Amino acid sequence: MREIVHIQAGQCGNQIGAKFWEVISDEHGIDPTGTYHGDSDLQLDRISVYYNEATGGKYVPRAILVDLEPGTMDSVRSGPFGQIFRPDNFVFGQSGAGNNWAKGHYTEGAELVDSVLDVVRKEAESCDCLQGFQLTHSLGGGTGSGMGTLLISKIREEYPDRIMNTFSVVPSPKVSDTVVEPYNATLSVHQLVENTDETYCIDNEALYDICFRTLKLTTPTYGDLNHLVSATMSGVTTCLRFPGQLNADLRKLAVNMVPFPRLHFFMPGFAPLTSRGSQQYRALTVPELTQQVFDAKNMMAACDPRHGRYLTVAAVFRGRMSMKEVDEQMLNVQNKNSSYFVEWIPNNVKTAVCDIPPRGLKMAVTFIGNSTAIQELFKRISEQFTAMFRRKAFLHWYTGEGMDEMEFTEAESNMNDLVSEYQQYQDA
Amino acid sequence: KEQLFQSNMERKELHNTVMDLRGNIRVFCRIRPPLESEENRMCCTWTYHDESTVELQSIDAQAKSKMGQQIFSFDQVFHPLSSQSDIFEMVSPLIQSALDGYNICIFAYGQTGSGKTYTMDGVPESVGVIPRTVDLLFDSIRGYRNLGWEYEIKATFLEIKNEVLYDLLSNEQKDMEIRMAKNNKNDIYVSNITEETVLDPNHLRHLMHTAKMNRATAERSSRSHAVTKLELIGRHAEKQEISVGSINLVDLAGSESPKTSTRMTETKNINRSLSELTNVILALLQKQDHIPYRNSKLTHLLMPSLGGNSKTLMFINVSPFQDCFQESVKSLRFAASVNSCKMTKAKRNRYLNNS
Amino acid sequence: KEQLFQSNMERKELHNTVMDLRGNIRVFCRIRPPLESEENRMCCTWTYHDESTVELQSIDAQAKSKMGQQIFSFDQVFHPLSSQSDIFEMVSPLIQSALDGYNICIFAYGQTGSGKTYTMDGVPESVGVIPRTVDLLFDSIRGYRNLGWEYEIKATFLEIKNEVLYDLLSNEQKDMEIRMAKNNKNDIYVSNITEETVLDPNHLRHLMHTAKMNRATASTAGNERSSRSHAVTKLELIGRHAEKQEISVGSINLVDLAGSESPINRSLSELTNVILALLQKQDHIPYRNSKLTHLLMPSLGGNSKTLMFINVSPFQDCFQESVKSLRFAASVNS
Amino acid sequence: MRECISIHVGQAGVQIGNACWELYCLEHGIQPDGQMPDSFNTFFSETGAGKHVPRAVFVDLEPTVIDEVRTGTYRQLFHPEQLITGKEDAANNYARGHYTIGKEIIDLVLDRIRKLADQCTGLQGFLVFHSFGGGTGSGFTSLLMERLSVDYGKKSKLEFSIYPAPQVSTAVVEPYNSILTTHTTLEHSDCAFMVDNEAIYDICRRNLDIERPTYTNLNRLISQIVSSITASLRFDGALNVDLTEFQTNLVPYPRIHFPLATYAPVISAEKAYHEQLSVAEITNACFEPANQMVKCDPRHGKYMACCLLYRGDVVPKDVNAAIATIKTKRSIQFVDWCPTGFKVGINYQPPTVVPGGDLAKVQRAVCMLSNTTAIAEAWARLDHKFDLMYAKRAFVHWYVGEGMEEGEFSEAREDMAALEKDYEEVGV
Ligand SMILES: Nc1nc2c(ncn2[C@@H]2O[C@H](COP(=O)(O)OP(=O)(O)OP(=O)(O)O)[C@@H](O)[C@H]2O)c(=O)[nH]1
Ligand SMILES: Nc1nc2c(ncn2[C@@H]2O[C@H](COP(=O)(O)OP(=O)(O)O)[C@@H](O)[C@H]2O)c(=O)[nH]1
Ligand SMILES: Nc1ncnc2c1ncn2[C@@H]1O[C@H](COP(=O)(O)OP(=O)(O)O)[C@@H](O)[C@H]1O
Ligand SMILES: Nc1ncnc2c1ncn2[C@@H]1O[C@H](COP(=O)(O)OP(=O)(O)O)[C@@H](O)[C@H]1O
Ligand code: ALF
Ligand SMILES: [Mg+2]
Ligand SMILES: [Mg+2]
Repeated sequence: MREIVHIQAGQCGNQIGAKFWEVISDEHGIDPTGTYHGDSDLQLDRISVYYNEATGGKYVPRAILVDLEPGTMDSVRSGPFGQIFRPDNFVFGQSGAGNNWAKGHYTEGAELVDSVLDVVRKEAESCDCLQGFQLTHSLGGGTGSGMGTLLISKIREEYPDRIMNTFSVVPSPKVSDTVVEPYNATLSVHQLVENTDETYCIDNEALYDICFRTLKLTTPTYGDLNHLVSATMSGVTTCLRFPGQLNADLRKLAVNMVPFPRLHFFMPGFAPLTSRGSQQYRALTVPELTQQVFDAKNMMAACDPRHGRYLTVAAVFRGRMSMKEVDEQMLNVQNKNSSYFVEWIPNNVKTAVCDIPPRGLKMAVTFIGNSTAIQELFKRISEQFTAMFRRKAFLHWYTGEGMDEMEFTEAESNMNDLVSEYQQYQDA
Repeated sequence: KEQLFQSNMERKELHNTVMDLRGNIRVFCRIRPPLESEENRMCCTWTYHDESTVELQSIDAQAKSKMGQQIFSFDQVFHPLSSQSDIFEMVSPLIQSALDGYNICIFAYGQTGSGKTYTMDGVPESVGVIPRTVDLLFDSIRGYRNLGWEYEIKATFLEIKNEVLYDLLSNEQKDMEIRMAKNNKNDIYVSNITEETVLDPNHLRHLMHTAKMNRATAERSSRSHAVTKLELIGRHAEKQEISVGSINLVDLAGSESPKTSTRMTETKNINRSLSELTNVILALLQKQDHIPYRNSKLTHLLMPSLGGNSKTLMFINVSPFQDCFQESVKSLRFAASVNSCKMTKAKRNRYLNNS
Repeated sequence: KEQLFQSNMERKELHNTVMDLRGNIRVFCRIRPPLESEENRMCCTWTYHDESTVELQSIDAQAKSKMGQQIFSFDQVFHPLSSQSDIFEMVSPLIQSALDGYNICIFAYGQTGSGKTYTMDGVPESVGVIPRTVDLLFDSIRGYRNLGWEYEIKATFLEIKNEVLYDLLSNEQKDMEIRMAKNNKNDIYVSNITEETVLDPNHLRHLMHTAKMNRATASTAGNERSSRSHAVTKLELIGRHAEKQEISVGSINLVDLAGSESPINRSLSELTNVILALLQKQDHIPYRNSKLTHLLMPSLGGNSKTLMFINVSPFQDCFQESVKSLRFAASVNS
Repeated sequence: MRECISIHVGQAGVQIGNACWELYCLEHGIQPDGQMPDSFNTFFSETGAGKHVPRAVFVDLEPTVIDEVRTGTYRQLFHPEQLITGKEDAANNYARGHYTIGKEIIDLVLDRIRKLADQCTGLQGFLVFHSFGGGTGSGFTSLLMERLSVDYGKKSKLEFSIYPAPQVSTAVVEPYNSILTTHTTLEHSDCAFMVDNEAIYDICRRNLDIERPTYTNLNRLISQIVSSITASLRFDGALNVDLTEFQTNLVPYPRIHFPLATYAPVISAEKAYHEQLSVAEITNACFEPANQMVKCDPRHGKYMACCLLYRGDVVPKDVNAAIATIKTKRSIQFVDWCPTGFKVGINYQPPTVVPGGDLAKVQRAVCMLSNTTAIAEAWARLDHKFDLMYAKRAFVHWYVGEGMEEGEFSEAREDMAALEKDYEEVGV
């Protein structure tokens, strides 16, 4: 039943996936053990797209956990909702790519690839129908980036039909955490845009500020950030996994949001961003929600829409809402943000109301916009690239592992091409 | 009468010279002799206004009401009674230019049963463009050996299918990638290609025979793209000069619509090729600043042929029957649009080895 | 007969269209072979890249590495082995265009002794552009006679030295002014000039001999008058077809430019600026800033075809001016 | 027994059919089981047991809607044989529903419908419910309509689709689906009815006076429309006119076959007391330019046909007087050779509103199937939208990659242009 396969890569990838499966289990009333104990039969019924039933109500999440450092999966085992997985899935190495993409693609990853590929394709054949692949990963480290690239290459070479969907965590413009993360991201996204069809730009400082001010948080732990990502991803597919008055799926988001093959990089968005106790200073309702969802204050990247145009938007409106008000609101935001809006492509909106709301929250929406503002992010990434490239800054680590600058030059050329496409369609 | 014959021969040679030196692509519309089975099934009417203009009136009732005088003037139009020599006569100067040190690409646009393999391969009966081109190339090679030019021929065979590159020469499954050379950004090569050095025309004939046997082993021929790259290097010891040229023999897949008798993925790749080619040629006609050359493998492989320093040929193989009149007229429209196209000026490359 | 020349008329109309689409303005370079009196002259290292590109190199290794790149591309390159027929092969289409009613400019550019006079006038042993042009023009008129067309040739000889025009067909010195034509503001005419009617090649040969004799050339006799004067030969074509009218008028401007070497350059610099502005599609062209450019109003328009030859001496002492001439040519090719 | 059948495809089709069949079971006193605790024999096959199975088949490529109707109250109403279900939606592609996945269930549904036809004694026609801009509602329906015309041709293929709205556009690729299905529907449709969304919004706003209606109300109005359409078959009236006369009565020309619906009274329960419900006043109300279901100005298009359907204790004398008075109106316009186009479907079977619905119990109700040149402008604007989207060949890769070509795109466009030429030449 149009099932979906779930992939893990990097520490960030594994953690965000962990909280994501906790969120989904909350959605469908699933105990940490694996036995169903919710009251809504409807969730349990359609649970096959995620939780493949094994025996007696114990549902194994369709999860593949890939890493080269056993610590992350050790934490998952120790952590709750880790034992719920079928332990055969924890397919990991021992050495570690050491935040080195070449190591993540030709060293230990290059041998763990088959030992994870067997399990993933056995799970795929165990499922009835398949839709795509969600590489829940990060571009921060080299591991979850290099092996992720190799794995998507393999999946594309074996499955041409499916619609993969990587939730890449784009490096922060300012709060840089890795000395050579620009090289890692550039090399990864080269092969991605070579094969992939949907990525995302999530900035750690973006969520840091969002929780600092919008959420009134003082300790932006990675718990908060990866909780937001989980809610976002969950909303991406609640259309498929749940009934609705006007239902959508991954296919809709795949074939509507891409006017062109390459131009397939995305920006998510979610509402409502209520703070801890802000239920009084405003009254919760869908108009104020739609107002506070499209602003640059409630984006996900550092790519300010004040320098880009929303090529397409795919608001989902998970919950119960009125089409009339959202039509009026999109018309009005078209009127006001026309400057930051593709004049060449009109009537760009994808209201796909899905009936079921999230737990304990009456109204919800997931913004998905193809803002022509990522090119600034790619320009800063390529500038970091060339600045580190004039002196080949700490290039010995990559070159020593049988790798040549030809690929770096090509990846930089292709990112310049991506910036050219973004600007060429933003101005035109 | 001898002066009249000399004037006629020189006029024909000058016409060949101007039409080959003509910029961009020498769009040629060839109508093969109609098959008797399809003739009695259904056929339409065609009239040749001249040797380079064709008009498929088809004198229909509804099709005529939609499409009447379909007269398109090209560089050369071939009658159904035209022989193989009639189509190799103007390709001979093309091969001369290729051996001069120019990159050359040859295309054959047509549907199933058009006669594309009759153009290049030539069908088991008679010969095609490929063997006569090889013979002319070797004759010019010996002539330039008498002129002191030592030339080497390098052959690489590639087949493009459903985004997966297949080596026609090697049956082993290999991951093929096409990349620009390190020496120059314009020339683009393919990695891990089965590349051999031609020793004699007999070896080339045997290689062609085994390649075509694999191709037949690989109705896929009706709807598959194969790319032949013949790279030539000519060294002159006395002059210490190297002349480099390439020949690109490319047979496009069937241009027929999906209809009913067609599989999904092959149709999809055919659509990729045709749609991307149409988009890039219309952008070139629109003098667009950027041509999205890196969307499909077909245009990216032939960057020198399409966006570099090369001269390209169009062979418009069209079935003259009415049952395929829509596709025939659409192909004629594409041929007219690409005849209106322009290409970068041809540049001869001379490499002096003084250093 | 009638169909033959009708097809010829269509072919020449299409040839004019082709020439207009190509760009009309074409630059060629010709190198004079060394003579018997210059065998002890230091030459230059001429590396022939193609038939459209050539690079000149100084023998002196001290300056060879201090000049960088000296490569220049043209439309066609003529080596010393090239005969006058090869040069004239690129002029006959322009002669046809003149027959068709278009204005043609033929220019020879270079330093003193480069061969501009040899390129244009030539020698009795090997005739230049002018005699071959005259012969082809008369043969074309004989052909046009078959289609009612009546062509009459009006030749005017004048010389420009110091922004003052002198008539070479008469010793009666007068004051001549270049004024706009009566029936065309764009077309130009010069008063008081002797406009003879050409009947046969012998008549025009006598006219050009008389003009040369009255010119009092001193290019090598003091390097005062001929070496710093422009020899402008103008051939007017008046095509007249009977029973149909629709007449056509063309002009052939054979100009032998003065020396481009450093010391009048007043006309040459203005001609260079005008040519560059035409290549740049400039809205306003400084035509009236020099007598030579003022005379060539109708022959430097959009439909007019301009031809230039860059003659360079293959000698080391002529390197400093050859590089300037090739830089002028590169200002055209790029 | 003038027995006819209906098919329902796509979310619009299935929900509209659900409404239609709930209303029929209510008007006939039919329980959800399928018995009445003759007239209804035209749509309900009577089993050996005390059960009347509807002569309808719900088919969709996506199992969600058919699944929900199986979970609806009317599973026992439907014989589970008819509920033909696919696996994945048509991804909003005419290409899919007409070339890729259709050729795999069309045989099954054709066997189903031929089984029903051989079950039927006297076959009348077909009632297909679907969308126009929806993927399956264009592809799959064009495939079925041509296939049935091949099968019968003589039967009354009554297409009852949804015309996409001018301003509000839920999907993004509607121009493609519309132009393609019309390219493949015009040559084989007896007559296709047209319904718009903005008009139903305006009606429920200013006439029903409801601020927040769901699709259930839109479908309720559609259901009342079809019930009034078919009451002549289902019941005896003073003048009964059936579907067979409709082909000749409505269209003046073979190809001009796109009438638009209109219902009256459209007032809520409050105005029932404020109105004494005369036949003349509703006769005027159905003709007013803000009461039609299609966003056009009927004052700006010459009418070619106005089929008026009535129900309840209505005498033809006052109806004749009222239509004569409306004929004397100045704003109303007609063509020359049809100066007497007023054919009435008077009937003396009162309509009944569903319990818990919106409309009140009205002694009389009238529906008019207006067909006028006013919809030519709507056709022109949709063709313009398609032409501008196709100008830059945006999105076209999907359709070409599921069995489509631009040649017949332009052929369909010129077919639309010829349709407009026919419209203007009928207008004069
Ligand atoms: N009036 C009304 N319209 C609906 C309803 N459901 C869907 N639609 C319309 O259907 C259009 C899209 O076509 P769908 O029926 O939803 O999709 P489909 O025909 O199944 O094919 P897909 O586009 O692949 O899902 C939308 O613009 C909706 O407005 C409904 O319940 N009532
Ligand atoms: N959303 C989210 N991102 C994280 C979290 N922890 C780390 N990150 C980001 O993800 C990247 C992780 O690098 P990673 O690929 O896992 O390192 P590697 O596996 O050793 O190669 C870092 O650059 C962080 O920016 C988290 O808990 N949530
Ligand atoms: N000039 C010609 N003379 C004889 N037969 C021809 C000619 N052109 C095409 N044909 C026939 O058309 C058929 C097409 O076969 P082939 O060329 O392999 O496929 P395609 O035309 O699709 O490339 C051949 O079997 C050949 O007999
Ligand atoms: N190819 C040649 N062979 C022999 N003599 C030549 C050749 N070219 C020029 N001359 C000599 O040069 C003289 C012509 O001078 P020239 O160089 O044409 O003057 P200018 O410098 O004005 O062009 C003639 O007297 C002739 O003897
Ligand atoms: F039939 Al042929 F290619 F078109 F093999
Ligand atoms: Mg073939
Ligand atoms: Mg002299």
